[PDB]
Amino acid sequence: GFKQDIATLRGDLRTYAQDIFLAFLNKYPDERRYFKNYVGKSDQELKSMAKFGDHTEKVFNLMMEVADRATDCVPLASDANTLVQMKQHSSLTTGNFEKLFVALVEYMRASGQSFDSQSWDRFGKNLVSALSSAGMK
Amino acid sequence: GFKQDIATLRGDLRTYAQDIFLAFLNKYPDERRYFKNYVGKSDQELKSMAKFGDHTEKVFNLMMEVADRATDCVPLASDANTLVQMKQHSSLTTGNFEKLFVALVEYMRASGQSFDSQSWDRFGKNLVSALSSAGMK
Ligand code: HEM
Ligand code: HEM
Repeated sequence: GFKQDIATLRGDLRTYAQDIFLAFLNKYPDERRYFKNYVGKSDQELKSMAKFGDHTEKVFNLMMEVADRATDCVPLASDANTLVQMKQHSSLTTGNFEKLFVALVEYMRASGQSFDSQSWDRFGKNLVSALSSAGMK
Repeated sequence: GFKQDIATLRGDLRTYAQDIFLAFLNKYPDERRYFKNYVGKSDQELKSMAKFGDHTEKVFNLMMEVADRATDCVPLASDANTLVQMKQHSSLTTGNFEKLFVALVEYMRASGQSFDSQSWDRFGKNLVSALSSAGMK
């Protein structure tokens, strides 16, 4: 279930984080504009750039902490507030987060593995609700 | 405290994992015999290897999960059993684990960050006890 999926992802967090983040950019290529240093770089080039593996791992670490603090896939409002208030997220809207979760769920469904994809979709939906409540447009 | 420290480490895991693992190898250089291609290299050479940082991160990803699943610094027996049964750990004894935790605690005490080093000492001793209860020599 969802708690085991947090353990699966955490066990190899850097690999999964890079794979899901690239699935997100490759499904929604216009999102790459937010990461000016990733423009024009192949997947293997990105994995040679310190900030790429460090960015993706730190993003997914925080995602897993939010996921683990949730109850029945409902995240804490304080965690949504952290995400809205980050200076790096100041220009984003909830649709940017929707796209990330659509890509994450698609990745899990296409994976060899028994992720609880439905729970990740519901977690993403509940997180988007919380982001909106916390002020994200 | 210990639970916070798990979050601190996870928030910069590749850096901390490498630094702690290097502290272990430098304190106990003959432990390199269990690994491949580490001898004859300085810290910066190790960090630039293809597999070194990734290995440390997989180790620390799992270590942090074992810490997080613990209650009062007591690991789950099932986590000890997994560590004993891993083929990669087939030749180890509990003394190898004790040395890793001695180096980890020394690193935390010497760091500028406010770790609960005594709880990590206790966790390591409890992990050694659980590894022995699970059959490691
Ligand atoms: C639940 C979802 C998300 C989480 C947990 C998250 C978390 C983070 C974290 C922890 C950082 C800082 C990493 C560091 O210390 O280097 C960061 C930076 C950033 N985030 Fe997010 N993020 C999320 C979603 C998004 C989305 C959907 C976008 C845009 C489409 C985005 C755009 C950015 C940008 C542009 C940065 C700064 C990149 C840089 O400094 O190079 N984030 N995010
Ligand atoms: C709680 C402490 C430890 C944890 C959490 C841990 C975890 C791991 C993990 C996750 C792997 C890799 C599994 C894989 O992806 O293939 C691994 C491999 C390995 N571990 Fe440990 N380990 C610990 C302690 C130790 C100690 C103390 C030693 C020896 C001094 C050691 C020796 C090895 C070796 C030799 C490998 C195989 C490396 C390779 O072939 O690339 N481990 N460990």
